[PDB]
Amino acid sequence: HMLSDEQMQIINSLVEAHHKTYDDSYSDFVRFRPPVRRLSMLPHLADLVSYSIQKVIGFAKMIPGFRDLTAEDQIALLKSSAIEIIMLRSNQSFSLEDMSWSCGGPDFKYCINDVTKAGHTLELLEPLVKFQVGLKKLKLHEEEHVLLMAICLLSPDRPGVQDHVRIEALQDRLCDVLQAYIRIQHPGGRLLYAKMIQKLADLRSLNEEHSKQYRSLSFQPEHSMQLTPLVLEVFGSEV
Amino acid sequence: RHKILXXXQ
Ligand SMILES: C=C1/C(=C\C=C2/CCC[C@]3(C)[C@@H]([C@H](C)CCCC(C)(C)O)CC[C@@H]23)C[C@@H](O)C[C@@H]1O
Repeated sequence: HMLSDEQMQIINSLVEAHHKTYDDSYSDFVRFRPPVRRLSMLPHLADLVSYSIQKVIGFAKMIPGFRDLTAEDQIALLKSSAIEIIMLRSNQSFSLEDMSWSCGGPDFKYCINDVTKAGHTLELLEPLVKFQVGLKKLKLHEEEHVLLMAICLLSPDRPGVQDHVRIEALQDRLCDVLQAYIRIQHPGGRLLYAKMIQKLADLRSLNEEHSKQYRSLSFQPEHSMQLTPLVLEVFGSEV
Repeated sequence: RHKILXXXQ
């Protein structure tokens, strides 16, 4: 029922890592290919996701213990969860009043129809929006928000992971910090921690649905050429 | 391809 110095240091370093890799001004968005409203939004949203993958990579390397892993394990965890971290971190721009992602002006405001113009269907987008609303209604502290992202990235049960025991120990170290934070900051505690873990289960099925739809898009040359090299590396099937 | 993913130094 109290945080040790190193538990607090893990929290401090994770929120600082998030502040350095998430620019609330979204001023870099003007360098993306312009939004346009056959898949007129795919160029802009591909640049958005590709840019966000860079930010996720930057955040990952500031997670205590992550850089101590093998380069292969670092990439295996990043490839398997990048889309989940993006969906998690996107909740900061999601607004329940408009049910949209607002990153500044209306040009960079993304509703669900904009994503239909990137090659995705409601079998993914409607569960994604429902996930965003449920995540928004939990009203997480930013400390709980960044701990959840770190916990999602350090999941040992990802394909291609070799040093499993090392990754699970770091994940448990973060879950213990998160559980203690909730217990101190909130009445009770076990209920909220349970739903945060459930949100990670929701992200697994969202990933599954996105990977299916991405594979269909990436195998059509007219759409695949609108992607970016980093997106093809990260979301692709290569090894 | 993991040519770019080799900026994991
Ligand atoms: C990026 C982030 C933001 C929004 C994320 C969104 C909004 C539009 C549609 C997105 C991008 C979903 C798309 C289904 C992803 C499909 C990409 C692709 C076309 C390659 O299959 C995933 C997350 C959704 C903006 C900001 O919060 C930073 C964050 O980091």
